[PDB]
Amino acid sequence: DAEVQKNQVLTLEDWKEKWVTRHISFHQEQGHQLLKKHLDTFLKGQSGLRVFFPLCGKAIEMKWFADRGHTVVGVEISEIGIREFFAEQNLSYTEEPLAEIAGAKVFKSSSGSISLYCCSIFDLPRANIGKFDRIWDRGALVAINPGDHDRYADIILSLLRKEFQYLVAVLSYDPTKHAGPPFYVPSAELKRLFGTKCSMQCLEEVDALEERHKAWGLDYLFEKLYLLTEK
Ligand SMILES: Nc1ncnc2c1ncn2[C@@H]1O[C@H](CSCC[C@H](N)C(=O)O)[C@@H](O)[C@H]1O
Repeated sequence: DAEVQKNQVLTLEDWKEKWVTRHISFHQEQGHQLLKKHLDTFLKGQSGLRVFFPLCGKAIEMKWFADRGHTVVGVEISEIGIREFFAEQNLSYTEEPLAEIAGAKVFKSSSGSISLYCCSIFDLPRANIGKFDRIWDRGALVAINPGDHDRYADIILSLLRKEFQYLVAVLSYDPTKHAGPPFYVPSAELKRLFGTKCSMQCLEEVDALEERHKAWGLDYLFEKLYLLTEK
């Protein structure tokens, strides 16, 4: 089952086109769901955290963290999605080109609490963005092409400070029922990618089977939230 979607891809241009065409869906209404349920364990009572959001889209959580005094950085290939974030969140921003990455740009809120890099996550190393106390990964790992898991994991690990908390959600479903994204990422895969370098705790497993998965054609859907910290 783990290899069923192994050769399935969406390309960077495919993702940009989903945004252009409005063929992208955001079923996230109050933010996420198990978002706030575990925010306290994630923050571990600290202030002024530097928090990275891979494949951030226009995630409202980025504004929640910024509102609370944390420094937020996101990466998102779609310029359209990034601009929608600032619009939806009613925030002004600047645009600057990225020297190290052809055609790339960074969009930053006017007082700097949110910086959204418009480029591929795989190009981020060249942008010299430093490291992070926290990484928030909802939808990102499960959006990555299965073939690119190791490349993604390596980048994630390279962006972590020595002490960190990395919150990552994965989805369990029958991979023969649905060609991703989101892709099927079993616990075994999360372990393969991060277990050498991170301690792993399952915080919660919930039954996520609902409405729109009627045309997805799924008999079951579980989402598991994991908290990864230094070994
Ligand atoms: N390699 C890549 N680098 C940067 N962004 C990517 C990417 N591959 C996909 N994306 C973007 O990643 C997002 C994946 S969908 C998840 C969006 C967000 N994490 C949320 O839950 O709200 C899309 O907005 C897509 O345009």
